[PDB]
Amino acid sequence: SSPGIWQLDCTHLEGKVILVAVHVASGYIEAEVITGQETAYFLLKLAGRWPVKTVHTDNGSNFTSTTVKAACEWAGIKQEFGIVIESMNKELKKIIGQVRDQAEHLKTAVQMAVFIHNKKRKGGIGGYSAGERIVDIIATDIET
Amino acid sequence: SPGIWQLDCTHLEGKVILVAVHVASGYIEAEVIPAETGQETAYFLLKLAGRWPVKTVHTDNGSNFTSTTVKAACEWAGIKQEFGIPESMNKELKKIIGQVRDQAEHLKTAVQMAVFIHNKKRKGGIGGYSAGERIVDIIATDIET
Ligand SMILES: Cc1ccc2oc(C#Cc3cccc(C(=O)NCCOCCOCCNC(=O)c4cccc(C#Cc5oc6ccc(C)cc6c5CC(=O)O)c4)c3)c(CC(=O)O)c2c1
Repeated sequence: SSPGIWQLDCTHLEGKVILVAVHVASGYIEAEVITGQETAYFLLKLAGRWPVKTVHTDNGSNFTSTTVKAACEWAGIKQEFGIVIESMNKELKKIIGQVRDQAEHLKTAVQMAVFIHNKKRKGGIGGYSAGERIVDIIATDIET
Repeated sequence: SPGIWQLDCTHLEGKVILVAVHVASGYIEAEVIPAETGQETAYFLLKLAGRWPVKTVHTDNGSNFTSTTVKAACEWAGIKQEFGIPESMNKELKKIIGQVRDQAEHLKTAVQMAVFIHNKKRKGGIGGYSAGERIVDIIATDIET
């Protein structure tokens, strides 16, 4: 339920690395091609617009980065180890496939792929998209 | 004022800060972008419209109308561009950056630090809702239809 849990993981394509944050409760994601500085900055930018409370990671890299440790402290985020995404860096890989032609730089193509994911109906028809649903989840938690 | 944004450039430490403002909420998003308005300005908006609903984008100078790349980005993402930007958040954003500038090496971070603060403060102490609170309520509301 919690409106501010996320997962974080990397994924590689065309030699460059793609950091991916997924809001678990909704499936809304954000991504970017990238250091621990980069991730720290990435997280700072993310915490600065969504409720980013706890970040789950599946390896130890992030718990060694000084800046990251400084970012979470500054923004008030709990790193957690432990844990949807492998089912979801493959869709992103799929969508990036259909757009890579449209983009000079890989980095535009990811954001295109991001665009698609958050805008399309999660159900393929009717209901909400992920971008709508994250907003809905958050709206319902403040009025608490 | 559902998906209406306003766009502007601000300057400090010999760098260019692009600033997107959601009109009805005061919600802001910014980034360090080149003097040249073009590819990276188009990239900024693509990411922006991936995060939020973005239908219209106002400006009151011609820079955003000079770039082939920006025109395609708005075309690709379904945005509308309109001249005339009918705000001064740049006044207080620079104040906060000045406040938090010591706590980071890169101006970049300080900016995102200031962005963070501007969008999260109010309902604070009393207040009612911050920009970030306001944008979410506006959007969640509109989706009702
Ligand atoms: C407490 C705490 C917490 C967290 C923290 O974190 C950090 C950090 C950091 C850091 C790390 C390393 C470098 C730098 C840096 O100094 N950084 C300079 C500048 O950085 C800003 C700019 O960054 C580069 C972005 N550049 C682009 O995006 C780009 C470039 C070129 C082209 C394009 C494009 C496009 C595009 O768009 C389109 C849209 C639509 C369509 C149809 C087409 C297109 C196209 C074209 C295409 O089709 O391809 C984009 C900063 C700190 C800092 C500290 O520890 O004290 C910190 C501290």
